Amino acid sequence: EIVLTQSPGTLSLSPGERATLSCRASQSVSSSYLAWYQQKPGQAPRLLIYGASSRATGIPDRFSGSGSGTDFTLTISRLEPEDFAVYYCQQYGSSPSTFGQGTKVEI
Amino acid sequence: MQGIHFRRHYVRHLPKEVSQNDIIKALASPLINDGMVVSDFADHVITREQNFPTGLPVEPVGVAIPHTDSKYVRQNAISVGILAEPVNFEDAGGEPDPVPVRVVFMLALGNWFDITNVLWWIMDVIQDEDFMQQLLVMNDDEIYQSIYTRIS
Amino acid sequence: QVQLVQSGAEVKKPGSSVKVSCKASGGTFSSYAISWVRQAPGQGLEWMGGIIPIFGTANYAQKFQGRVTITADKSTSTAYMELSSLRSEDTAVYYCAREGTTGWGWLGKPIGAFQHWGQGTLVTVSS
Repeated sequence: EIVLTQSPGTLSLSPGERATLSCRASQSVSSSYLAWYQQKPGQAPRLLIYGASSRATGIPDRFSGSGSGTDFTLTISRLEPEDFAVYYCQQYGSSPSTFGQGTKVEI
Repeated sequence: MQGIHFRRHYVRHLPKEVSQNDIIKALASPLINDGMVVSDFADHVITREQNFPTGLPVEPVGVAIPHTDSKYVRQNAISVGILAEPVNFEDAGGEPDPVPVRVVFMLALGNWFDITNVLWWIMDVIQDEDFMQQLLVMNDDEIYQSIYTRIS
Repeated sequence: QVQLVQSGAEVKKPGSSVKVSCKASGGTFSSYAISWVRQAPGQGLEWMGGIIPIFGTANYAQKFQGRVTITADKSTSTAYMELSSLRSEDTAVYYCAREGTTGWGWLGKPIGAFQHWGQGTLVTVSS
């Protein structure tokens, strides 16, 4: 199975700053099969990115995804206090779909 | 439908004497030869069709989308088959009325998560009433060129 | 706009089996992939399997293959996940998740990534 290792593990930022999250894959995943999620405590995951670059419906332009092959990166441009939560990366290019361990964005 | 392998040798007119098992085994041959699927791919498509049918009673032309588990596929592909006259397929919706199929879209999908994309593409293709009616008269190359444009 | 309403929480004894249901609404049911994702109390996400209801068979992750049964009822737009031989490890919140569509509302092709999620079904295993 394909393992997704995210980095950093935890990230404390003040509002208005740029957060850069990484998602390293054990193998090459084609850019069309990687997604990013946001999850606040006591809630279901929220889809941010789906085509490695492409944005889900209603998601602001503050969130941006990028990458290819093994390395992928989620970038939050301007951090609002609503953005501080856990962020996961997902591969669905082959069965079974695997998730990252999660990067907690803190204040 | 991104990176779906499709060639001129994946289009066939099957003769008037064929049954559905003959159609499946016919449409799998070009895929098996190129190494797109396992050798016993036809068997698993026949086995699944019995339990979980792929007949779509669409007007004017009935359509079949026979496939199997994605573990039996190596490299993604699709194989089109045109029938001389109607062959009966069981309805995929679960109705007792049969589907007189004339166009068969055999799917060999390696990723399970892009199955719905290929299905959506087929639904859009079989919605075009003009194009579907032309598939019944066009030859092997004319069908290839028409379908190849639709994929890109 | 799609709603996925799951069944209530379950208090199970070890060795038993649980059947969690996901009721779909607001969009087409049979033409889209419905996945089941798990999350242990303070842990990350874990894909168990999924089903495309127009087609028959479910897709399973090898770890769960053998005691997880995913089905879809076309006649009630309800997907199910049945996990057998419940261990203490299986104590987690179980989500049903449906892929999105590349476009506004009900329009466009499917995207694969899970845009819609259920409220979550908490299953606890303890004697």
